[PDB]
Amino acid sequence: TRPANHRQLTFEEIAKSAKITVNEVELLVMKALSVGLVKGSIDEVDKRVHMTWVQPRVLDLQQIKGMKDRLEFWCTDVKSMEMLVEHQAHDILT
Amino acid sequence: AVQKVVVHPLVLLSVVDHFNRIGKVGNQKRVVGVLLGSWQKKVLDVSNSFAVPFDEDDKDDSVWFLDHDYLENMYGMFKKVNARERIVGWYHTGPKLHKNDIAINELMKRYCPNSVLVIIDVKPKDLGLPTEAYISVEEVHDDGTPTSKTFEHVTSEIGAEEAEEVGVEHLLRDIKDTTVGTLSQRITNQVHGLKGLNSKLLDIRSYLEKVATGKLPINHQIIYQLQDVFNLLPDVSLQEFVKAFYLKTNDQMVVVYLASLIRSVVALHNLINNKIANRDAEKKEG
Amino acid sequence: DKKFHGILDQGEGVLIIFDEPPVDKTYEAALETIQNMSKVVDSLYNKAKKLT
Amino acid sequence: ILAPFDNEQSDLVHRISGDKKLEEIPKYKDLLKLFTTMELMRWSTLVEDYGMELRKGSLESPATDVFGSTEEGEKRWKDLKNRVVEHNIRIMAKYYTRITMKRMAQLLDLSVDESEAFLSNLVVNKTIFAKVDRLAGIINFQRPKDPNNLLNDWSQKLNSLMSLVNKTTHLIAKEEMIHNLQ
Amino acid sequence: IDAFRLINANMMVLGHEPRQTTSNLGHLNKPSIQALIHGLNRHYYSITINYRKNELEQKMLLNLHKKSWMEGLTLQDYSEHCKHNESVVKEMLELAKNYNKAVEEEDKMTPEQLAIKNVGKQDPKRHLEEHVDVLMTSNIVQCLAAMLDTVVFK
Amino acid sequence: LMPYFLLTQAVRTGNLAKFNQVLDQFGEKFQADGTYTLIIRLRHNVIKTGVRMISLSYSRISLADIAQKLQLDSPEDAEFIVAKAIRDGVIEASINHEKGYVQSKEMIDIYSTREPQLAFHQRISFCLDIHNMSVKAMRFP
Repeated sequence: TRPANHRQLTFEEIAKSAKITVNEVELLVMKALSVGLVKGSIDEVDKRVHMTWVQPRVLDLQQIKGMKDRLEFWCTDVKSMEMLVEHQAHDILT
Repeated sequence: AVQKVVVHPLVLLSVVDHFNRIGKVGNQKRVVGVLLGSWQKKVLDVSNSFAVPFDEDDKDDSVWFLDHDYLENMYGMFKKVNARERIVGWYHTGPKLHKNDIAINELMKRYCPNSVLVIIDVKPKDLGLPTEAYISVEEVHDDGTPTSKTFEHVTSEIGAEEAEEVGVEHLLRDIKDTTVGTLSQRITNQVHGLKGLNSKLLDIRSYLEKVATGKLPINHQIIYQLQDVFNLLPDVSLQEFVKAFYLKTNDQMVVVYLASLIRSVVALHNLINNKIANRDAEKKEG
Repeated sequence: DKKFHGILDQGEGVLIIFDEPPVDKTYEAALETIQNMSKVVDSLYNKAKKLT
Repeated sequence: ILAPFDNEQSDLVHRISGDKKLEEIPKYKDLLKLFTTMELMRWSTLVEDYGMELRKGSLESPATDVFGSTEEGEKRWKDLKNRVVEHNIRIMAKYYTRITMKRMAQLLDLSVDESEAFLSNLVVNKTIFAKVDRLAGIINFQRPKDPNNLLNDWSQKLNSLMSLVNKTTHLIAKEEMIHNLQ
Repeated sequence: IDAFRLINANMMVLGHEPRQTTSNLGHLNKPSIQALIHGLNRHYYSITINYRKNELEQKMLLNLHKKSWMEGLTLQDYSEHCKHNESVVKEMLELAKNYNKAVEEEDKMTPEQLAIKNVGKQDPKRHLEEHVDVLMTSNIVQCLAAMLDTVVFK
Repeated sequence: LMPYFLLTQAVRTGNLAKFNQVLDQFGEKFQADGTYTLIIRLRHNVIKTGVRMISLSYSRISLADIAQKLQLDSPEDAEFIVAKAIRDGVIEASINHEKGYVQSKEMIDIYSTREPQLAFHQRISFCLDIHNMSVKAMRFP
């Protein structure tokens, strides 16, 4: 659910989202790393976890619209930075 | 199973001339022929080919023909005239992956175990490498059918050889991009390959044409990679990825700053080497 | 004596220990070329500045 | 279990596995299962389930070889303790980034000074790297300075990305040829 | 290649010169002396040839042979490229020390002599601009290709 | 040079009326060369040399100590040059006007900043020019 900007949740949020105490979520996430459903790292003193990879799920005809529009302005970025190269190095090779 | 394929430019050319020889049919014909080669060291090699007589009618397009006597005797001649050479599989002219190529491969696998196919180009326009090859894998799995079999692309490149490199470099004699210096990389993959990434961004834009309107099978196994690409989209510019980037610019440019400093002194020593040959001949010669 | 490297604290005696081989090869082995090339331009005076 | 850690031990668990007739003992099928898998609950929660079967069965004499000579037993009580106090420290280095000193000693059920003597003789053994503290209790695992590996691992992620965008491209163009060919 | 065809040795007996040159297109390529030692030109002749070239084929051996896909959108052994930026520069110091040597023995013996004499050992001057091209294109390519992936990839 | 070299001796120092000990000794000499109108304004550059000199040396210095060292005779504008030192941008850090100390932050990694490339890019492009000028001026024969 979280974006790729942070995806860095805390242990207190799991204590809210799973109503389980603080002294068991570390035992929980070490199981989750062992099975292979998630790939991330665990801090203990700043009480946060750096999740990096999550298991791919399925999605309906609405999340493709998210992959529609997030893909679409990545087209012009490949266009824009290349347009310098065919203009600035044009005489270097015709 | 197979690392990669190696294609010579002869067999690359030895389909085009046959595509000319059947070009007088006008209406429709795909060139399908027998591919010969000798795979060694887990690397697929392709050496020689011909083409077998092959026709196709559009209504009930499951009816193919391979004149196997033409396949028997001419390979028997080719096994005679080159016993190093053998069968390696087959090919077809491959514009758009026609439908009969699901059992053509199964028709003639009783000769080659890994009967590989090769898709070539007759009208060249791309930014990639216009030779494609697949492999035969089968599955009783996933979701689709009890009997399921789909082709998978093993990577492809055009191998050279000391005999034929004499030939092709004599046969080009055309516009060339030799003298690889600071500029060949700028145009082989900095002008070009950035636009090469266009037609792959735009290729997955073409599958995206089914949001509510396109073809009826939806996703299942296409979006696990697309979910990963936005997940494996690289790191943002906040960390020492900012700082260690300025670090190496502050190291790579110092070598350029030394090397350009040398360039000025060398040509200055050349300048005196022309002032030794200017003044010391006008009094001598006149 | 540089047999060990670190730092010593005076208030409570805290030894912050750190290590890195920083870099030596890239710069000073490229720095001495500059003073070699300075002597080459000095030797250009003995065939150009005197001569033409 | 009792052997020191090695690559030879890392497939020794596989050489003893794949045995149809070893798994007839329901206990010892789980014993090697514990050390192929994830974290092991302290030491006390295991000995209440496994420090009692060493009498039972028809199998007691190599366990009597554990039990009988008590100085051989003391070498084998503690080395069995040594492998399981180590089994945490492998994967806590692997899956954590920065843990407190108090938290680790609680998962070992022993003194915080006794925890420091454990991490001392493993990193002068340099088989688990760690940079501990004795003022904030803040230790961390696999934390070098990293001058060059940032952009190096970044360049790795490009090539993994660019190999994947080529995977889908020649997989779409065949998928349009199985619906609208002719 | 030089395709041939026979001429009659009966007209060699006649001393009569065949083939009746009616166009300035034959005597363009000169024969080798070694082929002239053999039967040319007493029993056969040479033929000028060329090649039938067409977009049917010429476009599709050029735009099919020397092509690549990723060799340039990728980086190059990032901890070792900067390491290779010392593997050249280190001996480039002492190679410049030879360039801090060889100019100093000028205003001396007539540098046409400084061509024949220096054929046992390597000169600085040509070798000293050799690495400058190498130490440039290895850097300018690798610096530019890294600074596009910052823009394109997020 | 000796009257004029003694002038820049005062500039590399941080003293204030050392400027006045020159401008009475050689105030007549500067009007012979016709340059006095530029000489008279160096007191802006003496005090910005000094405030860079003191802020880099001392980290947490009282503002009622810097004036006695610069012989400013007044702490009440010793805050104020530091205000124009930050307005011009000589030193960065803050002033505890309630207490009286001027603290300065310690410098950080200037190596991993973009600015040494700006020391390069001026000179990368310059050194390629002189290699080009060595080409353009060579082949007259």
